[PDB]
Amino acid sequence: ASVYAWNRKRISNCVADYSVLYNSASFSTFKCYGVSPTKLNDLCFTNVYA
Amino acid sequence: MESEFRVYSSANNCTFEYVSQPFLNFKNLREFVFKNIDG
Ligand SMILES: *[C@@H]1O[C@H](CO)[C@@H](O)[C@H](O)[C@H]1NC(C)=O
Repeated sequence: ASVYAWNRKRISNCVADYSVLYNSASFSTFKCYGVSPTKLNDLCFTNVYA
Repeated sequence: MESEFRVYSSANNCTFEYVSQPFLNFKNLREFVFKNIDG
């Protein structure tokens, strides 16, 4: 989507494997604010907004 | 043939969606208990 009309996808009731994203070489920025990437694959959240 | 759904008019802000396997002279007896404890 365009930045004025940015797409928001609500992610619920599944298993979120963040190590697949973190260990990818295809991403230039993976800057996490408020949490570290190593404990993302352990912690649990109510909803994920993408 | 089921061709009439008139239960709502709108759906604005969804927090949770869950699609599952179907639960289901009178021949069947269905007992259900619904509880709201700690969310
Ligand atoms: C809920 O819906 C209304 C109208 O559809 C919208 O204005 C409001 O921002 C929504 N709130 C949330 C938290 O999504």
